[PDB]
Amino acid sequence: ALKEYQVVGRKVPTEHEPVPKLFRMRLFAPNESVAKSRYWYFLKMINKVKKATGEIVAINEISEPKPLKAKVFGIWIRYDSRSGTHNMYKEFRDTTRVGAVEAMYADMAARHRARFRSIRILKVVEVEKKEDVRNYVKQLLNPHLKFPLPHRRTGKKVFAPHRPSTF
Amino acid sequence: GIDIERHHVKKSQRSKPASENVYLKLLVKLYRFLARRTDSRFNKAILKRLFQSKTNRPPISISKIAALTSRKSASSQNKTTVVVGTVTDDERMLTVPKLSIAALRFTKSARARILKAGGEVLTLDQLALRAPTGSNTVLVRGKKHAREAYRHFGFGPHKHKAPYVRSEGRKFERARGRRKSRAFKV
Amino acid sequence: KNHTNHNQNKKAHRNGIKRPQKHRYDSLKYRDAKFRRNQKFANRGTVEAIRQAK
Amino acid sequence: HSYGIRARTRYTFQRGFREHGQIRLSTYLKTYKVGDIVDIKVNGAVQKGMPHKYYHGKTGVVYNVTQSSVGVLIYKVVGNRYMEKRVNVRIEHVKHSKCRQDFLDRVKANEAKRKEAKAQGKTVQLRRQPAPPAKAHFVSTENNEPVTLHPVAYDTTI
Amino acid sequence: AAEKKSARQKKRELIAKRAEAYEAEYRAAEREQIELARKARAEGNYFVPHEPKLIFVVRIRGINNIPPKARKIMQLLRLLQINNGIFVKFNKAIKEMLQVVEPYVTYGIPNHKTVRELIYKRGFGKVNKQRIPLSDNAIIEAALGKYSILSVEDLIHEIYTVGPNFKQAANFLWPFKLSSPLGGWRERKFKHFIEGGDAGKRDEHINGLVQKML
RNA sequence: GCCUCGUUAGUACUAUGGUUGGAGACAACAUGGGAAUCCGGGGUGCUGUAGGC
RNA sequence: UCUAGUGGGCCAUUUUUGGUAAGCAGAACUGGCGAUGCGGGAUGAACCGAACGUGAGGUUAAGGUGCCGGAAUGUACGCUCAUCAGACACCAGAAAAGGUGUUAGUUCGAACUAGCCCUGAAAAUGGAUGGCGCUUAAGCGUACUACCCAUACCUCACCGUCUGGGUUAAGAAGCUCAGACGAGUAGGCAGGCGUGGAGGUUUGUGACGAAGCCUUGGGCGUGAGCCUGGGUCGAACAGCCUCUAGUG
RNA sequence: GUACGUGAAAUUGCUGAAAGGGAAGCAUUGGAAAUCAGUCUUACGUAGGUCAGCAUCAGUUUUCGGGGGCGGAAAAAGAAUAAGGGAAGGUGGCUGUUUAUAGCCCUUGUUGUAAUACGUCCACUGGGGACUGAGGACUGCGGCUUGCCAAGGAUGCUGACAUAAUGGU
Repeated sequence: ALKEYQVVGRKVPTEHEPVPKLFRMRLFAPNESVAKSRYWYFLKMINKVKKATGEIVAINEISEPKPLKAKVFGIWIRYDSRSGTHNMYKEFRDTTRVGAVEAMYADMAARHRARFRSIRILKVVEVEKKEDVRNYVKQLLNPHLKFPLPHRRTGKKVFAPHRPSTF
Repeated sequence: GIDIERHHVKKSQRSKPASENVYLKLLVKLYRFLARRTDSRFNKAILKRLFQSKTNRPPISISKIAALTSRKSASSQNKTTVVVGTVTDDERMLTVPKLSIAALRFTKSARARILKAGGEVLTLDQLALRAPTGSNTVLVRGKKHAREAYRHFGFGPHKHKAPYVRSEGRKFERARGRRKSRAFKV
Repeated sequence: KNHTNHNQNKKAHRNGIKRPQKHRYDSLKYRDAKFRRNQKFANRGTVEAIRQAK
Repeated sequence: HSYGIRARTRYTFQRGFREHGQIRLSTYLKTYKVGDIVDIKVNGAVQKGMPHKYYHGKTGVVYNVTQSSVGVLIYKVVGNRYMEKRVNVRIEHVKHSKCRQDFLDRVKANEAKRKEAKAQGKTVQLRRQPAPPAKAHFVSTENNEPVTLHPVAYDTTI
Repeated sequence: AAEKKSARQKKRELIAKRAEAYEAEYRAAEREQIELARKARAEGNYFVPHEPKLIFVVRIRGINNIPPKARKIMQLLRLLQINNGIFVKFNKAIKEMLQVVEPYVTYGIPNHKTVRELIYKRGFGKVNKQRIPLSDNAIIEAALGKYSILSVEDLIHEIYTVGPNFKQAANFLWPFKLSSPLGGWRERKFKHFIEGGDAGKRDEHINGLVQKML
């Protein structure tokens, strides 16, 4: 169960840098500890800050403003493979950014055998215009959507007396 | 599983005398009670020295007791001397001063000289009556390393200890490794 | 196997790498001879002068 | 193997780059007393009085002083014990330990603080303490608004 | 007869009022952090909370296949056994000790409930080098009374707030002998807490683990 | 040329960790430590004793 | 201070040398096996977890929960169809390059790029994801719960060892209180059991059955052992304190 | 009974019992069958054999439920109700449009000190099950009101059988 965290931090002030800059990141992590770890992971690759010489100035858990509204999310990711030369854009339709990232992680692991360590999320954006939207996502956006219920295997109830109807 | 250095660690101590002397055990039994019913370090040390063995209880001498009790400042006065061991005579001193000694054993010469010249000889139980807490008592020890074994302990290169040799002479561990004329001296 | 140093550090630390006992006074012998000679005379006068003062 | 005195001393007894030539004379103008804690750094130019390569970088206490050398006592691990090694090392291969001088300076300061504390009737804690966790503090955002960062897309620089 | 009961009746109330004062201090500190955070949110700035001075460390690994340096440090931490817990005063020296033995122990920030129930249910004192349970205030007074620590609540206050006598209080407390966690560990126990394991620093998550072991 | 600061760069490298990935080569991640060249800016002796002016 | 055994090692992590390579030879650091059971990896000396007194209860580790087999034929999202698929680290082995196989991506229909499958792939008794079997899996990748259980952890009882504290009112060599702890080859030490003979002792047992022997009888001790009922038997034997040895 | 005191084991025959689908032996747990001791019966209402059931407690532990404090964007939402904005995967209407004969999205106000979820805490509380009962006059630390107490380790109320029932071999 991932969570979106706003992580704001800065390096500790020094004589060379009396007023260091505050940097903020939106990143998805199961808990605040991993969120701070990923923040230092991204800040370390870019802007010469350790965990030791820096500090987390703010931690916040962001919830979905509209968790009951269906939305389309376009996610840009960096994918590291056995070759490791990859950028991807994928689209997922659901009601929250957290769920879209979770569905992205499951889909990315299923289709490319990519792990949480291999994937870094470039950006998650809400696509509002239908024209801006993946073919499968568009054809879910079809106004006249209707389809039959897919198979769903329907206490212990072994040794049923009658053959199932399954329809 | 526990990360402990050593398990069930007895250190070194003796809890009772290895001697099967009935009278020594009677004295030990007295000083067991005295040590644990008084706060006297004297009684505890007497109990420990009763447990000690013959090599750990060297004999003390009349003159050594006189020497230690007549040390300028001293203030040994009439304070009783206590030694857990044998008091041997010293023939070399021709006059024995008036002394009071409590000891396990007095040699016949030492006891006669002490009584003939001045003071008194006491046993450790009589000391337990006069000074049950060991107050105003000069506790003394014999020279532990005056024993012949220590003349040999620690022998080695450039240690100046006595080698174990069957005879003394020019033929007995004196040539090679003992002088520069035969190879080296070690 | 002709040589190895595998179990040796373990054997060392079982009784520990023990340090020699520290003594306040080290031999003035085994030092410089001229200093040793004068320190004998300096010590001899010091103990006598302490005795005289006492 | 060869087991000479200066075996495998090519880099440790070598004089530093652009540091060759003549030894500075503040080395000879220094005074050493018994009890001084000194470092050994074998100067390769002076071959007389060179301690063995083990003692390069080793720190010990002075025990003897001669006309041109210093006796340094060093504890060397030999099997399962430290053994006292008394090397007669020339003063060129010797320098005073700044750690000892820092300690003596700290001792003088501590006595000074104790005297002023006694005079004022106060108690001063003279023990050093390790670095504590940071205190609670406010961080102002005025003219320092946070900049939201995203990981950069992968690209082939070369 | 009644002289003793009156004098101890006085002593017991001294314990009661100090316990009341300590609880008031806990409530005030908790409120102040909340209000300071609320002020920062309202004014748009950021309030960095005080970093923890107190750390609880649980030894999660057994006593087999350990390097000498980690084995030495855990011995210095008095973590001789698996599932053993200790309170630590957190500073620079301790931080780099826990860094070395991080693959072998987990640690975090204890809360008031964790400290209280650890000392109440698993509280044993080191009385004459013996593991004596803290079932009476006389036991704590006879050992820590020279530091004005007379009661269980005084010991809890010293441990929680890291008082001037924290070393004596911590060394008085026997290393807590915690049970196996009810509900289990994570799937893999010897990864770091960050990568899905249970070893390493876990910050506020040590409290749930301790309540699993209590 | 040399000396210093920044850049290089939290880069290369590295201690620890995994029943991580990969046939392997090797790589990623976790808790830590952390360079060097190129390049750009600044600098081009300071000071002690005894004296003379 | 005195002395034993040892002075054939081996494996793994990582670094590294000789070597075509090797279950090869050689080293460095640490951990192990040797000397070590237990849980797990079907099976294995060093792999994983955990190191062991006798037990009761609880809970976990590693690893697992279709059946063999204790434990969800659980949850969520996909991928895969294999004309001899795949199925868990070490590990008991396969590569380049392709495949109108298919699922997703990248950039201007074309190329690439990945994940799985197939091809490349090929032996000799009949047989091995351990087996049975398994295809919206009981295969693979990810996520989340519940569950199962080690001699590990926790509480408790008991044994022993060690340590600490009491005890002149209690074979004081006794009694009593508390805490920690418990693997082991070579080896060291300690306390005990058994055998023949000697001194002392017990108003000791014995032809109304000693010793010995047989026993699907009973009893004691962690054990070496000891006692006893019944049967046989016919001349001697034992307890305790010490001495001794051709003593198991 | 001279093949002669005692007469062991290996091994052998007979008898009784039992077991057995390509070894056997062993360990652990219980069943079955055979076998057997202890205990009891008494002693002084009192106490007493074996085995069960329940209650009230103590230790340990597991599993469900309720109530409350507090924290976050002083949750996000949402509902209801006032402004304005935008539109569609375009409804009534007429492919195109802007709430009408469906509605939706965005912002603000309000109802609001909203609720819930989550987190955390309660020296707040209700159940169910399991194992254990070490110690043996008095002391101690506490609560109550001197007595009492769930407070320095199980007692109480009963029943069945007194049996091979428990237990052992």
